[PDB]
Amino acid sequence: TFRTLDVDSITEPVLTEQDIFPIRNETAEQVQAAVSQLIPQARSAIQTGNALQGLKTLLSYVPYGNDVQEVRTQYLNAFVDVLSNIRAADIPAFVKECSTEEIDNIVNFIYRGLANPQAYNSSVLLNWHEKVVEISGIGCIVRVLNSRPDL
Amino acid sequence: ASFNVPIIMDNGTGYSKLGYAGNDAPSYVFPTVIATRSRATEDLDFFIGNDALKKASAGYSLDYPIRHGQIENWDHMERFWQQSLFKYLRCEPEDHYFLLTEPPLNPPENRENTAEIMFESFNCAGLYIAVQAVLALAASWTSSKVTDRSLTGTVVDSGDGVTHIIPVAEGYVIGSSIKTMPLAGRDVTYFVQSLLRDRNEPDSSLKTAERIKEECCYVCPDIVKEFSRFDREPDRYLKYASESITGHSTTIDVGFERFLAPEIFFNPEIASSDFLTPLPELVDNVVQSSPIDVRKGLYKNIVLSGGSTLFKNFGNRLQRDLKRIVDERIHRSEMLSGAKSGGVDVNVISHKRQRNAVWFGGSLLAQTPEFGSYCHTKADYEEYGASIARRYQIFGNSL
Amino acid sequence: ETTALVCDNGSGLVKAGFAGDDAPRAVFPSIVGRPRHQGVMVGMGQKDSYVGDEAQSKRGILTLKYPIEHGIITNWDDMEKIWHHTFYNELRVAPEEHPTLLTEAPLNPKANREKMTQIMFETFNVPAMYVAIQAVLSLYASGRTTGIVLDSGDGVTHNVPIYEGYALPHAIMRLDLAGRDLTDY
Amino acid sequence: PAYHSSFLSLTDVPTTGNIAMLPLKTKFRGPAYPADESQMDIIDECIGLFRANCFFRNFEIKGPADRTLIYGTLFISECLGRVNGLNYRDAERQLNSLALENFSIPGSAGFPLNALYAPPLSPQDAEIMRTYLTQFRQELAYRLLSHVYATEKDHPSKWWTCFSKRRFMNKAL
Amino acid sequence: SAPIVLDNGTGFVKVGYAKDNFPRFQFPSIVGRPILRAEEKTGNVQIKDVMVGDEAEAVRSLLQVKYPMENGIIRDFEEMNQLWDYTFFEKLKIDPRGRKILLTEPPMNPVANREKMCETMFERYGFGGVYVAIQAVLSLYAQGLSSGVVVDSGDGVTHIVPVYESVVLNHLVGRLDVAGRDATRYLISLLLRKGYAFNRTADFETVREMKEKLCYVSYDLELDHKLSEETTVLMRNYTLPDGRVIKVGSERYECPECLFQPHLVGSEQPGLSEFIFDTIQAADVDIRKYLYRAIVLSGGSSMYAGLPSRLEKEIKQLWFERVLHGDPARLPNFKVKIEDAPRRRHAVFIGGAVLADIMAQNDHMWVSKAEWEEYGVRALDKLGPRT
Amino acid sequence: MSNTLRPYLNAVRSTLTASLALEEFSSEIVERQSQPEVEVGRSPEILLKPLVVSRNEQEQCLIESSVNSVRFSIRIKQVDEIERILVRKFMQFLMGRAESFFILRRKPVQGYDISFLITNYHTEEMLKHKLVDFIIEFMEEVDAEISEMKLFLNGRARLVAETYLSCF
Amino acid sequence: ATSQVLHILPKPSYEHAFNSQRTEFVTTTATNQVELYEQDGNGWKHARTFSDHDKIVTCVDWAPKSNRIVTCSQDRNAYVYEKRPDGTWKQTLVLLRLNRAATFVRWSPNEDKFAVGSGARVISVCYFEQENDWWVSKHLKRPLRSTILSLDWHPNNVLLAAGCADRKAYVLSAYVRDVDAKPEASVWGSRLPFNTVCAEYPSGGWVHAVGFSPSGNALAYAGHDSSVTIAYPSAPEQPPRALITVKLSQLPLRSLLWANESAIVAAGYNYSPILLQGNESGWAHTRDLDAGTSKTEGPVSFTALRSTFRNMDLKGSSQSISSLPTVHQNMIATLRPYAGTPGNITAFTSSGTDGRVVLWTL
Ligand SMILES: Nc1ncnc2c1ncn2[C@@H]1O[C@H](COP(=O)(O)OP(=O)(O)OP(=O)(O)O)[C@@H](O)[C@H]1O
Ligand SMILES: Nc1ncnc2c1ncn2[C@@H]1O[C@H](COP(=O)(O)OP(=O)(O)O)[C@@H](O)[C@H]1O
Ligand SMILES: Nc1ncnc2c1ncn2[C@@H]1O[C@H](COP(=O)(O)OP(=O)(O)O)[C@@H](O)[C@H]1O
Ligand SMILES: [Mg+2]
Ligand SMILES: [Mg+2]
Ligand SMILES: [Mg+2]
Repeated sequence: TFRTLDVDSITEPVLTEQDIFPIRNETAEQVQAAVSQLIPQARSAIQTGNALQGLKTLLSYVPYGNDVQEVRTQYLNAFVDVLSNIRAADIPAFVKECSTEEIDNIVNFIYRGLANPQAYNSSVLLNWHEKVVEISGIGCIVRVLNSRPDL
Repeated sequence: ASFNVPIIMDNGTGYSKLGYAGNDAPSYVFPTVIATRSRATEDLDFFIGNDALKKASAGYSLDYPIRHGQIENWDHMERFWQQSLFKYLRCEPEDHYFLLTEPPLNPPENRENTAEIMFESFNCAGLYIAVQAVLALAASWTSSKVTDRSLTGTVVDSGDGVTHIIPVAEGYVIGSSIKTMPLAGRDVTYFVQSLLRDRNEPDSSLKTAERIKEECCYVCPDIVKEFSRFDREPDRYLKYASESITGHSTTIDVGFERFLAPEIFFNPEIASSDFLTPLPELVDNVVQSSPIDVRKGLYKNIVLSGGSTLFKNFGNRLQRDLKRIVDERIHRSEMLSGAKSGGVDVNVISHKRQRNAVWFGGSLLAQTPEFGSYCHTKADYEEYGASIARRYQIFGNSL
Repeated sequence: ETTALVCDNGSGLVKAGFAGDDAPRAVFPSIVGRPRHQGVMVGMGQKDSYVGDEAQSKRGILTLKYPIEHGIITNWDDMEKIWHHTFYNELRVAPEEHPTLLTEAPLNPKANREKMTQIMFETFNVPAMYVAIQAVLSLYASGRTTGIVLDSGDGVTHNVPIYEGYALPHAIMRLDLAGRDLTDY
Repeated sequence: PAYHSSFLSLTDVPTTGNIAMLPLKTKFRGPAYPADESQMDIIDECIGLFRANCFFRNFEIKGPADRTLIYGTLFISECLGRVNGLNYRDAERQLNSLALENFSIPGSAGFPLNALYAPPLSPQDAEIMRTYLTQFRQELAYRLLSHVYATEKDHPSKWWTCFSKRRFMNKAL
Repeated sequence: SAPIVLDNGTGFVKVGYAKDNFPRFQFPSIVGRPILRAEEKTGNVQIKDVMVGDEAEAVRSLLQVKYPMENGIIRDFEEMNQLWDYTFFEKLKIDPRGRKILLTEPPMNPVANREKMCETMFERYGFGGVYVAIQAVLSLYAQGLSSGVVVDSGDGVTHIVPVYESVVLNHLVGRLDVAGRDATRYLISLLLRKGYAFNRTADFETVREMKEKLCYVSYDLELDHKLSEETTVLMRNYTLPDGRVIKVGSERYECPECLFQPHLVGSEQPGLSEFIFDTIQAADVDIRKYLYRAIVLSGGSSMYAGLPSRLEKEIKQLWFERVLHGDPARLPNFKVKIEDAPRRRHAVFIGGAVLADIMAQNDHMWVSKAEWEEYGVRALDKLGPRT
Repeated sequence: MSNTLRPYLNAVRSTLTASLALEEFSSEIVERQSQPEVEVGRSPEILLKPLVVSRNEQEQCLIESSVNSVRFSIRIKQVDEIERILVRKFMQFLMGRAESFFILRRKPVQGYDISFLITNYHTEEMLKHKLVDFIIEFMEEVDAEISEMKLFLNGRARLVAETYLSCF
Repeated sequence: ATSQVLHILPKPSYEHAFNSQRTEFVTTTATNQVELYEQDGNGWKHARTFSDHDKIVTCVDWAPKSNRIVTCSQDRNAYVYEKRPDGTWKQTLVLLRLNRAATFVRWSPNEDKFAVGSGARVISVCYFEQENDWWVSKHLKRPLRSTILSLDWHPNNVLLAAGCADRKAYVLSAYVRDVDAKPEASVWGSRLPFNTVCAEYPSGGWVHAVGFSPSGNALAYAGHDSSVTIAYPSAPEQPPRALITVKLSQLPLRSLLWANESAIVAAGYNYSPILLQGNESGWAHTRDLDAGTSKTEGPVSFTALRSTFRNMDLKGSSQSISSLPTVHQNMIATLRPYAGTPGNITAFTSSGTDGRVVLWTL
């Protein structure tokens, strides 16, 4: 009886995720508009056979947050399509011509794309993951392990 | 609607006693051993029981699945169950309810494995697990018509692999008082075989030792006086006829074993150093650790069980020792205080169903209509998983 | 880890020791020799039989006789005495505390092996024991898996050809000529 | 396991080291004070109780009389291991020869039970212990020979020598 | 010179003098009679007639051990006399006649035990002073606190006593008949679950050391059942001093559970936390904070890993369930602080050592030999008129 | 086996070897005690984000890490219900002997069929550069076993059918 | 560089410490015991053990000036050891008053006081009162939020760098009256009362280690994201001039040691130490000091043959087991100086879970 009904959850409020990572200064409408502006540029770049430039442009800004679920899903769908619309033979040059933070975003989002395979194509994500881990190293996956949960 | 008759399983260390509820005797009482090799595939070339015993030198190697009451190897146990069910018992598992029994103090892992084998390999309608004892208390009372149930006493279940002293008070079993000695008919059988070994008898087969117990051994008051009586009295020197395989009229001259073997129960130091408390003293400790109000009921009714309590003068000696110890304690209290008392009597009880009291109690219990509600239904297993029977209930309190 | 006695009761020597040792720590001739003189001298606790190195040292007035004949045991009482000596006076370990590992020549009589295990169980009360073959153990010691092993001890000479793992039982050739016959010649 | 010498309750009994100088009846020569001829002496009770003591594996000592009983049990085991398969006269010859042998005593390196038996205090104590043990085991062997051939002459009874392989306490002389 | 202090605990014996900090000598209260069993029995040095103390616990293989004290009282007294003789004659090897000794005793012992212990101490030793004090007040002295309730859990019996501002509430002293010995017995049973059997006498000390090294108190029952039901991380390997290894699983967190759930060992009495709560609640309304605000653990049996946290959480939870009736509004207005000093095992000894020179230099505070002999057993009332 | 599972297998390998940077850490809520932090989940400041690796909808690799303990549960292919029953029974037998495996859980997390749990001590004493080797080796060999055992089922069914029918 | 393996401990060692004369060194193990070792010619041999504690020993540090050893363990108690004139050592408990297990301890450069990290939300700083022969602890609980994972003193003897497990690096002033005099004005600050928030810096993971530069005007900390950040303070309540962050491609770093005024050596789960060369402008990984990808007719002995059969029987390969290239076999514990004047270090030791104590010769 009295063994159940735990009380430790209220007397000492445990640290909650916003206490660990910096809070998002941008507003929901601002980031939503920014993503809604970035995505069609990526789609158009895919249409004109310049998928590398489209991915580079889409990689410049990356949204996050617990209140931006829908726009994050649209961003992820666009990113998955852009990456799947890239020839495989040109990957190493792209990977080598990036900064560490950009590669971190790439690996983070491809790994999140791996989490939902009932709607995506896993083969291209796995191939990209293999090549980026081969070239950049394991530090990218380390950063993935130590990234924000909302990312 | 009208269900089929429940089936009473029993898997002892030495003997397994199958049967049905409502029967007046087990259908099969055969040793718990399976023969196995090492154009029928090696999956099926196995024999159990008396067939295995006869087919021993034809190309099979016997093995006992159960030792000390706990099952070690699982292939042997599952093959034993399937052979029994589909060969001797002749029942379809999906249309019957089973009442398995297994000794207390077993790991919950063993019960989980038994339940999952029964509900997956066979998937019977329902499985109920009872403690070897209990059934002993149920079968204790003979003229059980409507009312004359003791429902309070002690059951000394001594068998082939392990013996258990379990007190019961008003039905419920007091866990904190449960104690078990790891010596039984098999250990004293090994002792008898060693005694035949030292005398260099022409035959020393284990079956010969078992039969030597079957028609020779008896309990004695004390060992030195019995040795003196054996020295003086010359007609206590028997020669058992063996006829092992081809040694016709190779009589085995038995000796002091006839009284040295049963004394292990009342003197466990001989068997090994793993235990050193004599059985009457251990029973006294069990009764004393019990709550104060039920001690009279525990002492008044003591029920023997198992096939290893059939020794002559076993009950007499046990009752004498317990009565002496309780008198010693009561008199010590009396001279400490200085007042008389009415005292407590002890009645060790033996009945006509000593050998298979567990099976008879199970058969009597299964016939009750309320027994069906207590079984583990297959829907419960498929819903709550294979760990439905892991919470050990009779001895100790969970969590 | 689980030390076991390794007793190789060869026809000329009894090599013994624990499992895992680099070399056996108990090697001595398999000889039981009783005195053959009246011995009018009194005192000094003259024993009635001497086994092993003591027998070899006192062989001046001892009637030495091997208890084994071409790998086959013929002096079971003498062999029990030798086994008792090996367990107690040379290894100084209780038999009922460690298992043993015996060897016997191929194509040996079955009663020999049956009585060997019967004695080692009934008498010394050993926990467990195994009866291997000399050629298999020689293959073990050679660090190989295939090849035909030529084994020639004091008692008998035998070849057991063994391919990868498998041993052919129809190609075992046993020849009784051995070191004792060479000594007689 | 509760079997013990009935003379552990004796008072004012002399002792050497931690072994009691209990009375003994014998035709041999030694320091033991002769006991009553109608009583149940240490050697007779030790012989009678050996056939039940050799089967236990847990013994708790209560005094020097228990040490004497243990020594007697060890000697009985040794004799039963030696007297096997012999005649009567040959049995007495061999047992007397082995008993008279210069054996090991408490306080010496060769004694297996040196932990429980204290060394003698003085050389005179050592010598009196020497003669006590010699007399004790001589009479014990004589009594055992008298008892074991109670029915025949040319062979030991196999019932009494089946205990030869029994290794009492796994520690003996 | 300085007065001697003795703490004859059920499972251990501690002794020292005034102004001391750590016990001078500690050793189990065991008596070893010689015995020969199926062992090798190497003659290390010698086996004497009666071996007690450190020598007994070291040579325990070749001797049987009997515990003179059970449930906080002395069962057989000759062995305990041998124990005092050992402690006074070789542990400290100083045995003057006329020195001052301060004894200890759990609260609700029989009068006969204390009376005849004092009689033995007077007649057989001839000491010129005596004083018997409760372990609880000594535990209170250990931290120097004045007001607060202190719980003492030892080998024999666990007791709790509330004291408020230098006034001992003699009518609210506690006595819970579950201690380290019951936990050890339950551990032996729980090992008998798997198959290991410890029926010898040295095996009792072996499993006591096992529980010392491995067993721990749970903090959340359901979490640990889940851990032991799905994960094998809880398995530990322990090698016996004989050299044999066994497997221990749920026994680690199920052994000391009997302290909090005494129904496991067949005890009708309430658990540790429930009994503490009842004892505190039975007191007057004024002192209830200072009873809650200062709870001091003491004794060897309180050294269980994770015991203070479980005790604090459980007492807060039980207060929430019993007083607030499920309302979480007033929970943050409760102050409970369980004290967990590192030497709560020897708090009794420390308190005795402090009291040794607190009340020294004035023999007219305790009983003397002449006063004892001319006022009989009834002279033993100057100590304290406790209930 | 391989020549077939390159990208999925290498992704699992890399993620596992990156997630095995464990450390000794006590309990932040209970004193003088240390517990696997991935299983309790009471202190979120030391729990790395859960990570999932997949190749197809029926194959997943949930990788949950922490400061001291890592739990790694996978799903294996079950194309037809024969393989479903075979996988369930086989993986039950696999987890039934977790005592001798040291990196197994007796019960997998819901929605899966197996869950490894590498506590610190395993990396402390057992060299961990082949724990992952065993992981990938098992992830391919398990499908191998399921196929082989269904072949054996077909074979035994054929044998018993022939044995029954020939004795008319 | 060049490395020599000093000894092969049978069990993992999370810490080590050498005396001032570099004659004998103390190390910890998995259990509650603390091990001592002394030179035996060209090698080392066991010296003695300490069983005073009850639970797992966490950290041990040796004071070189006074030749004293402190030990903080999981049992929430601290022991201080000083050798007796005869040769033995005298134990001394320190009442830390902690509520959870201690994690890391360090002696001040003046060895007058030592601070103790803990998982009880707090840090305990202890000094010695000669008037009472007591050790008293003070709790630092104002800015702290999570478990302490590392400690680092300052040459001014007052500032204390605390590496917390809340992804934030902490610097606090541990100055106490009656022990330390007033410290000089510092770039970190001048007004330094006890328990003041000197600075706070973020990170991408748990701050495994922190470290002040030999000049004492900088901080270097490493998170769990395999990134080492070098901080350059400017003024109190003033953002640092430059926060240089170098991100690596290996396993996360564990401990940081300052090779000189402009060099940092740090090692972690990569089984190797690294070196950082740079200045205020920036930093970059310089060299892999562990040789990188080194990948380093006869009778067979009985032991080797038995090993081959055991591998064949228990296995299906019977091949070489590991042949790992790196000198260490598991994660490294810490890096400590071995010899050389401050700012001039050429030798530094290290310990790891494999038990190897590998000296590194720059
Ligand atoms: N760290 C520990 N973990 C578990 N149990 C412990 C620990 N330390 C001590 N104990 C237990 O405490 C007991 C020792 O208690 P102690 O002897 O001090 O009590 P006592 O003085 O006998 O009590 P009393 O005064 O009531 O007789 C031991 O039996 C031991 O089992
Ligand atoms: N008449 C008898 N007297 C003594 N012991 C017997 C007798 N009959 C059988 N036994 C032994 O007692 C054991 C107990 O019988 P039983 O209860 O059927 O065995 P189990 O304990 O294995 O269930 C038998 O297995 C046998 O070894
Ligand atoms: N160096 C040697 N030179 C010649 N003959 C030897 C040599 N070593 C041993 N022998 C012979 O080998 C015999 C011993 O063989 P052994 O290894 O004991 O075989 P087994 O163990 O099967 O009896 C002895 O009779 C001896 O004559
Ligand atoms: Mg039975
Ligand atoms: Mg040979
Ligand atoms: Mg106490």
